[PDB]
Amino acid sequence: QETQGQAAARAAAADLAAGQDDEPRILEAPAPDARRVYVNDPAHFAAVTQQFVIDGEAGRVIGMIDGGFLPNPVVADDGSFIAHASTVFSRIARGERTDYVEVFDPVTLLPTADIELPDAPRFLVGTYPWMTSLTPDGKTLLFYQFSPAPAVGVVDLEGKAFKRMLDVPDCYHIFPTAPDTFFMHCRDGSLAKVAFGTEGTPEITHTEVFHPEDEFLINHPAYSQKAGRLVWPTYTGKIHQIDLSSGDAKFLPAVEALTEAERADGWRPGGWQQVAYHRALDRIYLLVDQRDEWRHKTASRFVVVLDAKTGERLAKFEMGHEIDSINVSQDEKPLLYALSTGDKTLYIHDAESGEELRSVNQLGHGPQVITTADMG
Amino acid sequence: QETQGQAAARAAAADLAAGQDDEPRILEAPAPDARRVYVNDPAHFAAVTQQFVIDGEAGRVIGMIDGGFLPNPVVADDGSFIAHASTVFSRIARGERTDYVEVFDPVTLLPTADIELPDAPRFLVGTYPWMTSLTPDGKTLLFYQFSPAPAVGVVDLEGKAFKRMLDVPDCYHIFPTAPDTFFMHCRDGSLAKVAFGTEGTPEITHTEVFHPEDEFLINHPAYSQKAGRLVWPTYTGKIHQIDLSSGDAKFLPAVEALTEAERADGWRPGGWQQVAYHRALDRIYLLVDQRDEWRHKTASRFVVVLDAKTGERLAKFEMGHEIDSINVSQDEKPLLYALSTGDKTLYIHDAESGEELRSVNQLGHGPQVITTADMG
Amino acid sequence: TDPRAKWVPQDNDIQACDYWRHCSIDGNICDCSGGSLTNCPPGTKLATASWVASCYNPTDGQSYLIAYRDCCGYNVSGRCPCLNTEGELPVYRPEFANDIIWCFGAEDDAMTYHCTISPIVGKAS
Amino acid sequence: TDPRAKWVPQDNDIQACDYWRHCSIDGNICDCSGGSLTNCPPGTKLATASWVASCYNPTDGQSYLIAYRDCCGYNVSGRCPCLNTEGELPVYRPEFANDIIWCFGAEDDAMTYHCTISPIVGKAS
Amino acid sequence: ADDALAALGAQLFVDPALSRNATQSCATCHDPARAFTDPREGKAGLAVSVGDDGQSHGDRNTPTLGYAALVPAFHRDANGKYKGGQFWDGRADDLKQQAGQPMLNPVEMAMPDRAAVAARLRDDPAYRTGFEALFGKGVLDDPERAFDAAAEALAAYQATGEFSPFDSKYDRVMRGEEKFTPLEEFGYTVFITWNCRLCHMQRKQGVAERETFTNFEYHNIGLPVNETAREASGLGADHVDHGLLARPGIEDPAQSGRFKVPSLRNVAVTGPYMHNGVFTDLRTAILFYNKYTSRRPEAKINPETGAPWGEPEVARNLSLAELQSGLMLDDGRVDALVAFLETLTDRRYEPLLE
Amino acid sequence: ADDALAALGAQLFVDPALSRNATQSCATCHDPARAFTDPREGKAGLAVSVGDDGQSHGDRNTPTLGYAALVPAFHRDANGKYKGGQFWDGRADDLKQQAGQPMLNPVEMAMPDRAAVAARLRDDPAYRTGFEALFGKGVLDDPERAFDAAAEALAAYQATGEFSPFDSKYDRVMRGEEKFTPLEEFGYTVFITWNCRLCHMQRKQGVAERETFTNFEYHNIGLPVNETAREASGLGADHVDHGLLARPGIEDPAQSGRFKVPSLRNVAVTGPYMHNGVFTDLRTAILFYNKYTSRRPEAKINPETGAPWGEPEVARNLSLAELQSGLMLDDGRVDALVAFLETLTDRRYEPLLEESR
Ligand code: HEC
Ligand code: HEC
Ligand code: HEC
Ligand code: HEC
Ligand SMILES: [Ca+2]
Ligand SMILES: [Ca+2]
Ligand code: NA
Ligand code: NA
Ligand code: NA
Repeated sequence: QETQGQAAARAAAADLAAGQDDEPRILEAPAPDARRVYVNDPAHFAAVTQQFVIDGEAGRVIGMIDGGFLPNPVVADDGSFIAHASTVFSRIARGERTDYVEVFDPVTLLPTADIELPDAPRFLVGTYPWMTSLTPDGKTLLFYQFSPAPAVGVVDLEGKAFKRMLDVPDCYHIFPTAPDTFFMHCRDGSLAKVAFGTEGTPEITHTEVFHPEDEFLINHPAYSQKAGRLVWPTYTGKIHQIDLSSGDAKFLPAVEALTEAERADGWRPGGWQQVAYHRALDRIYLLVDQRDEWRHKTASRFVVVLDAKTGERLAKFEMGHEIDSINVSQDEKPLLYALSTGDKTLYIHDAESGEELRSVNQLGHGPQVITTADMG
Repeated sequence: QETQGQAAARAAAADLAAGQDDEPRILEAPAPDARRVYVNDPAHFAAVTQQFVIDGEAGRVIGMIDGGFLPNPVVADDGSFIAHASTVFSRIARGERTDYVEVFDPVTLLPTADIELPDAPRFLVGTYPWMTSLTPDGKTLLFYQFSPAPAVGVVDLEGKAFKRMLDVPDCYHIFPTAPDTFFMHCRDGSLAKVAFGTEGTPEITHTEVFHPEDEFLINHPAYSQKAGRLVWPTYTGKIHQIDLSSGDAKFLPAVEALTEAERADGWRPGGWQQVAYHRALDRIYLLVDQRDEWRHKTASRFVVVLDAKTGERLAKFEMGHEIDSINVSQDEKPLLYALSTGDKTLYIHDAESGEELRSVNQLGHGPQVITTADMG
Repeated sequence: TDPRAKWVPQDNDIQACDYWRHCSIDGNICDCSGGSLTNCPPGTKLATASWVASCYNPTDGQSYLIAYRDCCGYNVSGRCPCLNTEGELPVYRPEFANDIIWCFGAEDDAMTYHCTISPIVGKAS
Repeated sequence: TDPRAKWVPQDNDIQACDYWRHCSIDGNICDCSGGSLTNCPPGTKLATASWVASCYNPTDGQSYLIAYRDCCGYNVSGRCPCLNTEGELPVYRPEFANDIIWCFGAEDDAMTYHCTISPIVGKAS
Repeated sequence: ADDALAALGAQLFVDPALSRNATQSCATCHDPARAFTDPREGKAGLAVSVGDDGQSHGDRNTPTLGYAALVPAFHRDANGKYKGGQFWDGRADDLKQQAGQPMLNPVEMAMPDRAAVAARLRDDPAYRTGFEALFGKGVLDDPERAFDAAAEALAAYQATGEFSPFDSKYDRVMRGEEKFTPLEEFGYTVFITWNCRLCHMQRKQGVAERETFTNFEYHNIGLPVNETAREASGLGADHVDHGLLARPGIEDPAQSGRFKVPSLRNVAVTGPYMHNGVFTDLRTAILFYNKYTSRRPEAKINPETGAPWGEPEVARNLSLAELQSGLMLDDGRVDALVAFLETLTDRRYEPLLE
Repeated sequence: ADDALAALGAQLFVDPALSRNATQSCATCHDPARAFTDPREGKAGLAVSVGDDGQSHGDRNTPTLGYAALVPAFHRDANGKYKGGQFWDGRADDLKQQAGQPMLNPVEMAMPDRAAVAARLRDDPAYRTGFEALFGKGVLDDPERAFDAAAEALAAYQATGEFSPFDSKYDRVMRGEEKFTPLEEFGYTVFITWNCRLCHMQRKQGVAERETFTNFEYHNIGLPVNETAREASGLGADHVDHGLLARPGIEDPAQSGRFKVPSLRNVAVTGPYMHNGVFTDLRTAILFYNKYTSRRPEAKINPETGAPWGEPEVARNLSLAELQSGLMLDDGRVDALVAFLETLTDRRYEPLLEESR
């Protein structure tokens, strides 16, 4: 029951009593592990922002990283570094824009690379985890550009250099599948496969249109790069599952997250990161509550957990708080992270049972995005 | 009775009904006047901060100015411009530091000057108004530097250039009295008068010690530049008044803001800007409350209003909120501005009756400093 | 004040999140930071891009096309934050998407988000 | 909780503003953002300047000199803000003044304020 | 009265007796079967029209007369932008001042003078009775009164519901009588959210009562010379069309190269496009606005020529703030736009869409 | 035993018969009237001491023996900082290993070898009695044993309360028996809030039981060569005093120029200062530190010569992170530190404090 602060008071009292000396210094974060979790606070569009590095087990802040305007955090699944595409201005929110990528050592949190992105090319939007993405080999970072038109930038983290922009058609998001390949989602309801070599137009292949004009897919799908599984909820909780483990898009059976009676009685997904996917457990997690059709970004009080294969509900948790974003650790016996923008608190739940274990409050101004490494 | 957003809904409704066309554009702020008030938000040491420009009569935010790390606001008394000394870093809160002064047009709020300060010379401290100061003619901005030693930086706002550092004794704060002269308060308990040219050792003169080593003078004295009245409370509500209007320090008689019974009952000043001075009324306003002697930066709920000449008490207001900082408009029938860092709200009182009149809320994260122009 | 309930448009206070024109506003109401319903505060730069919405007006029972325009080049106001999403579509339908910082076309290439105005650009449909 | 009441030190929770060593702290407790009672969080830089205070330790009845020191080079943590002023003197006695950003001597000239540590450096007299 | 005035204008409008050789009427160039534009092939294709004399070509594309009656009279508004008037450079104040100019223009109808116009009106018994009943006895004896009254009849004629019927699919949708196709609605959405609606909408905000998809302002959108049209015009290779600056009394250089925002109504059937008919296809016209926004190589090329668009005839006062929107129109939106524009075709010209 | 061994060291300590020419005892250089430092004038003033030959000058200033008993034996700690030892370069492990060195040093007491020292001891019947009672019969006849035994007696004598009485005003103030003057209390506060505490306080944090104002670490603070001393020592114009790197076994080039942090106890009376006796006045030693911090030209000028301090003897491995604090000591704070440092003077030397203030 003793809190982290109280244990700390006792160790300190005892050192003073034992006359134990210790050198004031810069701590190293504990080695990255499965229970590390990263909360990004886009701070309701503030010109600078924070990332919180959290030990999920202890419910303790173990570090922080500063960022600029609407930065896109990325975490290497293997735990060897974290990075972000970020954006600063020479006079707070005004003057010369510098978009840049920084890579960080995940224990000292020091930057290891600072890679300028020419011609201010970042897409500036409410944080969508999959608008910037690491390729599987961590050697490349791909960020989305919207203006003047959809495009994707290719950043070499190995040579620490920006390479070029890829011209693409009218599509969105970036799901890397390989050192030279990623899929995007298009306005026509196809996926586009983009294969980039070193030179020239990439080679672009469309899948079949897989949803209509008036099926609406959220801005925050779950995507497990190691599992190749793109998990895509729509506004009504229809969940598209695309398997990309072969190099080409295999469409899975589309599944439903709420029941026809729940849907009839106004159960809808809603929030920010509405969906988590646990890779080993093959399990979709979805934030839902009773809401109007157009209250789809509001917090939810409940999480439903369904088998990705069958589509059967495995649990429903009453989260006991207004939750905007969820994610899960990728270890066995996973934590379910429930982030409340309003409370600025990460509620860390046992993902199997939904009981609140611990929470970390005071996480910025309007934290939204939870990231975890998938380390095994 | 009718709120400002109700007045706006009604008038938009009517424009719509009459087919009235308007070009969407960038507003101009109304002309600076006596009832304009600036609220700076140090944001509890955040790397970026905001000033809110407020019409005190309507209680309406009419503008904002962005700043960096612990900026010093100044407002030219005649309303012609506002400026701040500010600090930014190349990577949010890390990397190359750039201290700089910006001057803004008070209607368009556009920067009209951006003056670099070489060698990052700003004193980084919780915002004290009188650590950065305009000379009376508005041509010079003087900023305090603490490291490696107390110094004052001279910035030419007319030529838009940094001029030089001036070496000073062990002293603090800068109360300008002339285009080339300011006073500081020294550790030994005197004031130092600093008179400076474009080059050469400044002429430095000390007054006599005006307080014992064990009487403590607060970090936020009120200084009326047009009256040359420096109003310096001590921790006990003892007020030092120094008259600098002859260009030399003349020590006025001390007054006690609290009575002996009140002091016997633990009444003391407390907060941030604990004291305000209305020049035209020659009135001192002090934030006071019952408090232990080492709770001198906590908020207070009472303002005593005393005649600066006699020390007679004229009013004791129950503010009805947790107030950290007060200031007054310098017009006839002044407003008393009562800023709560806790509520992030500026409460606007009639200074005569103490009545609360209106308030402006949501003034950032930790707003602390009120500045009014003295335009009469 | 129940955030999942259907949004109840009123035509009596523009600083409130339930004001009718703000039916797909995301950010802050320019009127609370020195702008007005349809104009930017001083110092900011008005963008030429918008995301549109059709907003039901309780007063004439008519539906109006609102093109939101962002006022840019300042840190976010922090005053009167509002996030509504009537007819708001995902990002691949950007004309109706409101997570996007709609600052394209702003003077000085200002792209930082400060607040949003709500002018009518026509009758809906 | 009465902010105006005499400060009552406790020796049992270093994350609360009444922890005895925080008697003249201003800012944020470093233990709250990845540091500890007397170490800085990763990525920040430890200053060599400090302001002191004599804080009464209710565990031993003895008063100790606490020499605060800032962890610098990061935006303010925002966690566990605290402000105490036991024996805190105005800025002209800077060795006891706690509004100053005591980030001097931090590596890389880091001068931004992230949080503060509370190491003991002496017995008080 | 307003009726009989319009009925008189109606007679004059198709009367070739108001041309020097009596070979040409207003209807010749403003063919009512072609939304009041010129179907006839000339040296420079349909870019410019041929006068009464058989060889003289204009240096501008003959615009539609439909909806021209909705344009305000020329004026500078309180924010300093000139609005309204007639002709592509607004050099006429209104429809009345404009009417008489074609009759006397030697490269058009080429009447020597008002007298020769009145003389032609006196030859027609039907005109003596028509004019006299509206403007009084002997009106046609006096060339000034005759010519002005002819200009009034023409103007009244162009102000009839016949020139501005507001019966396009666009108007019918806005009246709730029908729906747009998905693509038309996308086009409409694109039109109102992208930069087009910054110039091609009557109002800055609110709902326009009779929208004609122009704010009546003057803008230089940076168009190149139409080389064959200019050569046919015979105005020389040195010639610069200064747009609004050419209106007598405009002295302000910021106006050089500025032309009146045409109404987009009927735009689908009045090609070629721009003040000098340089673009044959509507699609090309829309793509032109990508030269300011797209990074892509294809955006610098006129698809009709396969070559770079060319330098603006007037390389200054470009409306850059409106034109450099930061966003490029993809094929999907250019399609959507064509669709939306086509809905601005009046009922009677709906058959002309191929 | 602990009494007798020390008592025997008391005798050796003052015995000039442990030098070649019998002119010099430990007490000659380490004078108990002067806090165990050398009051004698040599060719480099008081900067370096003259040996038994009446001619040889050393290259380093003779340090106090007060409180030297509190210094830990030399070692490398876990952060890779060397700590402890004796001599300015840590080249002796501890008092005992140090004690035989003056004896054999031809620059100091100059006995030719152990056998010669044993033969001296053997001549005094009181040593034969004293040594034999502590170390056994015939100890004086084994030159190794005799020499080791003397070193141990001398080390034990330096560990008595008389070398480290802790009876300075500071000690008395830390007991509550008196108060500091306002000047001293401010000096104390400066000392603990400025960079001095990073080097001149036993511990990084917490409270020392017997504070001697040094962390026992090795730092190059970038002192110039003391020219007159260096000339007197005869080591050559090209010689570099490598500090700790001179300790046999230390190879690390990063240790060049690092000297053991000295106890600031009795500092007021043990001038001149630094390992080479370069600065005469206490205030000068304090003003040196401003050269890393101050922007004023005066900060780069040695007030004692009016000339620049001088290029560091070893321009590398300077303790720049501690030294460059970003804050300059004004003259108030320098006076305050002088007053503070004077409270560190043992009770018996309080009277010497007058002839320097
Ligand atoms: C071919 C030789 C034409 C004949 C015969 C007539 N018009 Fe015309 N019209 C023509 C051109 C080339 C232009 C534009 C020239 C320019 O300088 O911009 C016009 C323009 C008009 C307009 C203004 C339309 C607008 O600005 O949107 C009007 C009102 C107009 N024309 C009417 C008109 C009438 C009434 C005529 C009979 C007298 C007539 N035109 C003859 C081409 C030709
Ligand atoms: C003002 C800055 C404008 C913006 C933005 C857009 N248009 Fe425009 N348009 C404008 C002018 C001044 C003119 C005439 C230019 C000239 O010198 O001739 C035009 C012309 C067109 C046309 C030709 C129509 C005709 O009758 O010839 C079309 C089809 C057109 N414009 C459409 C259009 C679209 C779809 C836009 C958004 C991409 C657009 N314009 C932007 C003024 C301005
Ligand atoms: C003058 C010629 C001396 C006589 C006689 C003795 N010592 Fe000495 N001592 C002397 C110098 C010049 C130095 C420093 C030299 C260096 O290389 O650093 C010393 C040092 C010591 C120390 C170490 C103290 C410390 O590091 O703080 C001790 C313990 C010491 N001296 C004691 C000592 C004894 C026991 C002596 C007689 C046997 C003795 N000294 C003689 C100069 C001289
Ligand atoms: C480590 C970086 C140190 C800091 C910071 C301070 N001092 Fe120091 N001091 C240090 C060393 C290693 C030495 C010996 C240097 C040499 O090679 O000789 C010293 C010496 C002194 C002295 C002279 C002591 C004597 O000769 O017996 C004084 C008076 C002294 N130091 C005081 C002092 C003060 C007042 C400081 C803060 C301003 C301070 N030192 C910082 C190591 C370091
Ligand atoms: Ca045409
Ligand atoms: Ca010495
Ligand atoms: Na002209
Ligand atoms: Na010398
Ligand atoms: Na060595």
